[PDB]
Parts: sequence; C-alpha cells; structure tokens
Amino acid sequence: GPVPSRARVYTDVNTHRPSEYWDYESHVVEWGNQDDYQLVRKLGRGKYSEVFEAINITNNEKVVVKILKPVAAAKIKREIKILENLRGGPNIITLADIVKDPVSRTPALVFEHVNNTDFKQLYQTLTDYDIRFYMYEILKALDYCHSMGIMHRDVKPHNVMIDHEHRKLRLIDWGLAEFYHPGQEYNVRVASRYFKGPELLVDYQMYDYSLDMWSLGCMLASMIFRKEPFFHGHDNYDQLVRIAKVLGTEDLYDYIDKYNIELDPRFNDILGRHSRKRWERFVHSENQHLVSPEALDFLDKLLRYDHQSRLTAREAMEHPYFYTVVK
Ligand SMILES: COc1ccc(C(F)(F)F)cc1-c1ccc(CN)cc1Cl
Repeated sequence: GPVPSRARVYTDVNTHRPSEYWDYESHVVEWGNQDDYQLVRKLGRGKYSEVFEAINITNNEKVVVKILKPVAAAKIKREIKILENLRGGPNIITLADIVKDPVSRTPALVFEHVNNTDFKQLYQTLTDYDIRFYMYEILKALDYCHSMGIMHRDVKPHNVMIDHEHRKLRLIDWGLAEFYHPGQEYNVRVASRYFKGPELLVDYQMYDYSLDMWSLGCMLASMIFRKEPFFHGHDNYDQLVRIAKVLGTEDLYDYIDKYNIELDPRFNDILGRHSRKRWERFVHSENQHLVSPEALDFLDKLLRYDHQSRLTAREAMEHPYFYTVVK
C-alpha cells in the first residue's frame, strides 16, 4: 500500500499539548447572548455559512456574524476549538463570541470586523513591494497555526482579508481546518480546485501543513505572472494535468513512486509526457514589474510535487524574496 508520511516540522505539537487542546468533541461551548448583536447587511453566503455585517450594541463596535448552515453545524466544535486555540495569533481572525441564531437554530460565530478591499483592486493594483509585504503577513499566520498543530486546508484569496488602507491582513474561514496528528489519514476533498495540492489530486491521505504551502504558491504564481488562476483545471483530473504541463511528468512519477501511490488509470488517456518548464517562460512585458530572480526562486521552492520537499512557513520567511520588506 502507500508509504506513510509525516510532517518534517511540528510533528509533536498535539502530543506535547493536553487532550483538551485538540479533542474538540469534548469542548463545551460557552454561549453568549444573540441579542447583543444587530444584523445590518448580508455580506455573502457560501456552501457552509451566511455572513453579515453587524453591530455589537453593548460596546457599539462593528462585528461580522457568520451563521452556520446545518451541514456546517455538525463540525462547528472543530472550528470553534481551532478559533479559540489560535485567538491572538498574528493575522488570525479574532473570534469575539458564539451565539445561537434564533431563526436558523444554529450557531453563529461573531468575529472582529475587517474592512476588506475588493479583490479586483487588490489583484490589479498591488505592487511588487505590496505582494512581498502581504505574502510575509500570510506566512506569519501560517507558521503560527502550523506551530500550533493546525493546518488551514483552504488557503485561497477569498479566505485572505486585506484592509489595504490600514495594511492589515487576516486569514479567515477556519471551517475546513484540522488538527495535525502524525499518521492520520485525512479527507482529500478539501481546498478549492485551483489551490489543491498534488497530494489531494493523487488521493494521498497522509498529508500535513505543507498542503497550505502549495496553496500559497498557487496564489503567488497567479499574482506575479498575471494568470488567474495559475493552474486552470476544468475538473480535479485536468487540474493535475495543468500542474504537470508546468512541473513536468518525470517529477510527478518520482513523487508517486516515492510514496508507492498508483495514479488513477483514467490519467492514461489525458496526462501525456511533459518536461519541467523554467519559470522565466511565464514572464512577459505585462508582468515583468512583479517578477524577480528571488520571486521565481521562492515560487520554485513552494510549488513542488513532494509535500515533504516544499519550504515550511518558517523557512519561507527566511527567503531573499522578503529581504526588501520592512521588518
Ligand atoms: C491571487 O490573490 C492573491 C495573491 C497574492 C497575494 C499577496 F501576495 F499579496 F499576498 C494576495 C492575493 C489576494 C488575497 C486576497 C484577496 C481578496 N480577498 C485578493 C487578492 Cl489579489
């Protein structure tokens, strides 16, 4: 069968911490008062929740209320526990309260308010300097949650709120986050298609924090090359083929051979043979202002098939790409 794998970092964090830390099922939720909050406007709705701008009428502060849907309701303890464990961490969204929505009869998570700049404005106007600055801010959040034994598993632009006016960033939506336990087999049906790591696409279940580093690399590649999304698969199978047209099929075969993974035979009719492409191939006059030898070298070290070979968040923070960023 497949060869087991374990993270090269933070392998023991959930061992060194008491069971109360990671055993979310045993966690008792201390409910607040739903009447403290007045809903102002609906901000959006996803697969698992409906998000609203609200006012905490007790202290007159702006908040965000996330009313979980019934499907999300079963796994709320995991999200709550993770949010409470990470509260106060750098660039981690702050959970302010947990109440029971009167109408939905489900839990509603109350967060600090962040004024998020629209995607278009950020995607189209962030400078090379801003990209390095915000990438470093995301790395602070990822090294914090990884060091705390948690993998986000849904790193993508929709889950990164940026208040550009105040140069403030928060990593949000911890609904898909999990505690990392060495040897544990995890559901591969996590992350949005374009951000899914090769481990998910080849059905390798014993993955870890490094999945977040692949997703981060996908966001960086799209941003610096002006190619949104970078790996534009039509489905989960074509997703791996799009990756292979860049990274090459030889390193993909070395990866699955290392972990004794068998590719799904449906790949025989679509994968083909592809050489590894040099990152300079994606450079052109419309993205040259965002590219540098340091950016390409950084990207190269995140976007690797072998989840054990990618830079960790802490190593990534040491990279020359961030030398220009004011610390
Ligand atoms: C492809 O998206 C990104 C890619 C890289 C970066 C960063 F390098 F600056 F950190 C930010 C975004 C982004 C992150 C979040 C949003 C809006 N929620 C918008 C954008 Cl453009």
